[PDB]
Amino acid sequence: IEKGKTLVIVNQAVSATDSQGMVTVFFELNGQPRRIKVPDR
Amino acid sequence: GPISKILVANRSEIAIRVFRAANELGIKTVAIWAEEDKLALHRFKADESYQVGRGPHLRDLGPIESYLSIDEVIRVAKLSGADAIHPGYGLLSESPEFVDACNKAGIIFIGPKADTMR
Amino acid sequence: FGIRLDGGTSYSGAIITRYYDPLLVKVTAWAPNPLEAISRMDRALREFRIRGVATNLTFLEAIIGHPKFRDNSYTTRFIDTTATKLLTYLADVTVNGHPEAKDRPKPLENAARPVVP
Amino acid sequence: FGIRLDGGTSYSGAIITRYYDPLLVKVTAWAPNPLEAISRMDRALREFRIRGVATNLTFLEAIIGHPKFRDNSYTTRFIDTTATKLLTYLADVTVNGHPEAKDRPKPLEAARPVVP
Amino acid sequence: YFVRQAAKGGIDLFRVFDCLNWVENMRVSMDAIAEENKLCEAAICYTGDILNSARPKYDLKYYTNLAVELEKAGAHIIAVKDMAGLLKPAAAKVLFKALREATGLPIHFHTHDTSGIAAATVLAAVEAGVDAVDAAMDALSGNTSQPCLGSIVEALSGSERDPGLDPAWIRRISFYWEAVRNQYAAFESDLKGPASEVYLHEMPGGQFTNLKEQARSLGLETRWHQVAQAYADANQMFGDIVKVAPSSKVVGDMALMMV
Amino acid sequence: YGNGVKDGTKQLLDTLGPKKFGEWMRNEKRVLLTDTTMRDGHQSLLATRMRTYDIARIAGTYSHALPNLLSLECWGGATFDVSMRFLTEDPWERLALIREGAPNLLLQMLLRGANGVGYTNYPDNVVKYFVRQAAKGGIDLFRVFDCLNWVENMRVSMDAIAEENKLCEAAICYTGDILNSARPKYDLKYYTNLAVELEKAGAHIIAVKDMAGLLKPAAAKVLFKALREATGLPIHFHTHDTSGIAAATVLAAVEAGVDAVDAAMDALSGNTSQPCLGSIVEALSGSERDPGLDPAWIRRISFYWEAVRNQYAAFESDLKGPASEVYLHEMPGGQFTNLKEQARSLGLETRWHQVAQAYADANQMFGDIVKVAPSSKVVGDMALMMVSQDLTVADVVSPDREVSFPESVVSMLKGDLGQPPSGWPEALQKKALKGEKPYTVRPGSLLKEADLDAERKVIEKKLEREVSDFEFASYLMYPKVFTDFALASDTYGPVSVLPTPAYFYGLADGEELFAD
Ligand SMILES: [Cl-]
Ligand SMILES: [Mg+2]
Ligand SMILES: [Zn+2]
Ligand SMILES: [Zn+2]
Repeated sequence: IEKGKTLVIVNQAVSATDSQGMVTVFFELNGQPRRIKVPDR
Repeated sequence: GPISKILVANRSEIAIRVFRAANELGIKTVAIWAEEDKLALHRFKADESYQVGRGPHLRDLGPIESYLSIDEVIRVAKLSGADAIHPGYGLLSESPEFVDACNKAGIIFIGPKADTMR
Repeated sequence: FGIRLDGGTSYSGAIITRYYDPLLVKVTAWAPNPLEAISRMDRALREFRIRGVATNLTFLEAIIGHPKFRDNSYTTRFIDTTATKLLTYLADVTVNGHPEAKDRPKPLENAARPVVP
Repeated sequence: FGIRLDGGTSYSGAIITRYYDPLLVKVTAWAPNPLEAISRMDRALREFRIRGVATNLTFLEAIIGHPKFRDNSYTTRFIDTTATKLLTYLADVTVNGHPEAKDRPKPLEAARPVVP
Repeated sequence: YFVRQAAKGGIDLFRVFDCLNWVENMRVSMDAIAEENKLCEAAICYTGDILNSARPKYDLKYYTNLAVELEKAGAHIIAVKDMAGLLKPAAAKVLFKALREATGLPIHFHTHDTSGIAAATVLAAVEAGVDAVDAAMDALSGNTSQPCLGSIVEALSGSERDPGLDPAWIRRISFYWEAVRNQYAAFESDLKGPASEVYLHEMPGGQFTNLKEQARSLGLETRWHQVAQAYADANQMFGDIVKVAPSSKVVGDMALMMV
Repeated sequence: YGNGVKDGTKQLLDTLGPKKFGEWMRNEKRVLLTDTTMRDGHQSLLATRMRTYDIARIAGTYSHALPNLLSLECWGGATFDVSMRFLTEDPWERLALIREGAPNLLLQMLLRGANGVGYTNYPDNVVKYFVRQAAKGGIDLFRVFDCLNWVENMRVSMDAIAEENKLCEAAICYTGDILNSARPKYDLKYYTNLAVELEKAGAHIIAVKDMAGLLKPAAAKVLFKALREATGLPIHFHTHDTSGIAAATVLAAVEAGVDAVDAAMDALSGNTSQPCLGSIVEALSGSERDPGLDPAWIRRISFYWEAVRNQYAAFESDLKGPASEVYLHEMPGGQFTNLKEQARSLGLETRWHQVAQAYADANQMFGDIVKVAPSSKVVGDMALMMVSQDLTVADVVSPDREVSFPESVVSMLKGDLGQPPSGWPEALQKKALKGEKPYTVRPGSLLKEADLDAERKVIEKKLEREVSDFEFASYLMYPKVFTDFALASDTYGPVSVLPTPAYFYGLADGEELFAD
């Protein structure tokens, strides 16, 4: 992301698409938990 | 000057025990891993974790023999810049060979002194 | 040491339903001090790893890392009156594909990443 | 209440290879008294769900209920000297059918009987 | 404004061309380049065949004249932009001799290997004294791209005009590119090699593939044999014009339409 | 899309005979052209999988549209056993069909002296018998080569071809760089001497077989001048476009005086195939040595191939265009396809770059040898394993390292491919061959002459019917492969008659098919 400064990213899982039609991707990001919300087109 | 960074010259829970006692105090952690220990959580539950055993500096070293190799320990205590080696138990915890390389590098063995080991 | 967990519903395979109180796992910290309780509760909460559903661990650490709370200057109106972009892409494209690659040939399964000489 | 856990080496889908100590968790039960300690420990020990790989929980639940541990009459030689089927059938018939019915009249496509 | 920023940004050599070879349409840019104190390579687009008496609009005088005009307009370098890879080795023998007699400027030759004989033309061109040439790394060369850098270099190795490039390093880089290119499996054309028919239609390397995956989009997939001729015809109907982005395009739309 | 067929080099050969035909080639101003589309083209790009059905149908167009062609290379090489083994079809029937389609052109086969179509080594009388049937079958121009360039191992074949009153084109295999003082073993005298010896051996024509496309243009200029000063016979040049500069070399050669050149129709040219025929003709067009081939027709035919080639999607390789690595490894074009897809099938798809370096090294370790089918194979195998076993060359020749050398290596080192002029490297072979004893004479000359009447009897009893001289010829070359085709034929009728899509894929639902 910079000349530093590496992001270690893992794809942990993905969920069934909900209502509002939003998917949730579960990442590991430098050994921490994050979840991101995306629609499924 | 304080001990700001801890290596756990061990694996398993007992590593995981120490990361915690340490963590709650604001103390940063450090792990170590074999090749066949590439999946062990403690390496991920560390603040940072470098390999031991494998690689162009070794042929490789057998899973446990690597968690024992004091060539490797120092090489990794240094590479992170960590200043106290908590040997935990079992594996290496009561050797002077492990308190002579820790004294070859100048690091602090969280236990009794070197010749208390013999 | 010092942590208790009232478990019950949370595991791998678990099915979480919007009919009921949203209680995944109740946590209780113990310390011989009320300022190590806070780090013994901070620590466990930061150690959790739940995949599939979101949680309020970020908000749960947030209150116990907060200056008003950590020393007892707090009331019952306390709460009422109180990279990512890059993971968004990744997430979006992992779920939906990129439009320029979506319906065309994919690379061999099975292919060595380029190494700079 | 009163169960300390020191584990974290084990979880759903994890791999346990054979090169090290195969310690899964460390169950630690405390009690107000020494005996409410064992039933607390025996309750945890039981409550547990582990599958994919074999366990000593049924060796541990045989150690803590034996009257020699209960009252402190053990020495260092206490030890050394003392549904699928259903899913199968279903699938089997789901796939090949029952020979007594597979070649005859089927019921309408149907009120499950209801007991009054 | 754009040439300014481009020069600020890091461009040193600007190859500037015009899609109907119209010098009038090149001055604003050439002036700009020169004002930024950078290199102005004014390209002449090649088309037709100087040795074909039967198509005389594009004869040799046509190029040498444009070379002289372009010098007058302040070129530092003249480029022959052979965008459809139509120049042929015998013509290269002639063209580069002529131009180097017509101007004292350096000559830069850029071509495409659609015919699958571009390397031949490059080597003839070099024999005739051309000052610089373009080639692509191996991993990305041949077909509608440039001729093979590695192979051109090897062929000149130890001759009086040896470019002295390390062919070990060329291989090393080329292997890397080969890896990169595997990633782009998505954007590969279905063109399998040489096509001499480039000499019938003259569709540029950029746009010979695009057009074929226009020609199928439109259901004449069994027909890029008449489209071939239509492009050739439409070109002539327009007065036989220079076909490079975006002129090329125009001709294509017509050829498609006529079929 | 005419009228009857203009007489061609076929009529010319029948009237002059092979010897005076060659002097005609020598005397002709225009360069002569062999199209390789029907043999080498699809050998090099499509794994020789092109079918009679697609190939027979274009004979008559060739016949009417391009009557100035010197020859159609359309038989021999891998096509003999591939047709039978993989396409379920008689190569004699293929040859017959092209013969009746193009009664005016020469028909050309690649023949490997020692072995003909040769999966192995055959008594002289079997090589003799084979050439006789090939001449009966329709062949006029035999390009004969020897994988070590050992003239001695070509005398039998040459004599047979001559005996049958057909063209003997003896080929010199090109390797190395004649202009590279560094690698002195394959210099100019090497080739010129060879030319002269091939002339004494009775060749009507000398070919230069640049199997890996290694000739560079500057050398084509030197070499072809030299050869034509060295022998009065006509010179024919064959090459592959793996460097993506063979077209230059061809053009260089033409200027240099060369008498004939190979190329492939555009749709099956380039890469490991020959340089593009359409484009070489266009470059020559209007020059003193203009071949006079109608480029409109070249295009038409090319387009037909292009269509034909789309049918064989499954045999397309992952190769993406010009590769100057060819100068480093030297893998022939007809063996750059099979090998890197054999290396996939082995679990070595990511490490084919390393392979190349050892295949280069190997060559040097065997003593820098000509590498064309089958020497080429034998060489592949060494790098294959120097990587599979992660071994280097002092490691391959290591008293304390048990290498299980491939059969092919065992075999070549023993004598079955013949002798390179330097012989074989003692130590490697001493270790390679494991107590088994080597020889140094012509493998042909040690073999008991085949009891033809007996051997015929074996096969006839086996099919339970009489066989034709042709079919019998096939059996001598490939007993097992022929046996099987014979029986697969008895079951399936003449599947050669099926359109390619039906042959590889049968029929869709409701789909209708005319089949003759
Ligand atoms: Cl066989
Ligand atoms: Mg001649
Ligand atoms: Zn271009
Ligand atoms: Zn060949």
